[PDB]
Amino acid sequence: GSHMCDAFVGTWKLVSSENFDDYMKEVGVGFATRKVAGMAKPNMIISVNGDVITIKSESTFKNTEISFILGQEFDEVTADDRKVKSTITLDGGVLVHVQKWDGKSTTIKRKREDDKLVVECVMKGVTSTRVYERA
Ligand SMILES: CCc1nc(C(C)(C)C)c(-c2nnn[nH]2)c(-c2ccccc2)c1-c1ccccc1
Repeated sequence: GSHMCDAFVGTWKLVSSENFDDYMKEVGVGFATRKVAGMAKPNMIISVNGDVITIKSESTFKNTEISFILGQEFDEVTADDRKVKSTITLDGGVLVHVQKWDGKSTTIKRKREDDKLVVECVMKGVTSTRVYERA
């Protein structure tokens, strides 16, 4: 086993969000997509198979999935339709996901806190915090 498995693997459901509309504005998401996506209560399904980590997002708005190896950059087409270059690392027990596109950057951190998975999303000075619980 591993730290990664013990901490993050499982099925997680959104239970609270703060500042996500403002984070989405900063990223460039348009009005209609922000309103519909902001209603969603996604599940985040995290699994590990050898070196490969998969993070699946399921919702009423969009379903997507990424698979990756830590430290190894990959192309991601995000659900808000950005074509980004992503790298995900494990730094001090936190999964740190950086997305680069059009000379911009955003960082998404996933951390365990108590029985929750806390996701912090930062674009310029805007931070959104999304809290997920085990399904
Ligand atoms: C900005 C892009 C974005 N980023 C996230 C984070 C990784 C950063 C948190 C998520 C999200 N994924 N799981 N939970 N939340 C979603 C989202 C996923 C499904 C439903 C609603 C929101 C969106 C997003 C996707 C499509 C349109 C607009 C936003």
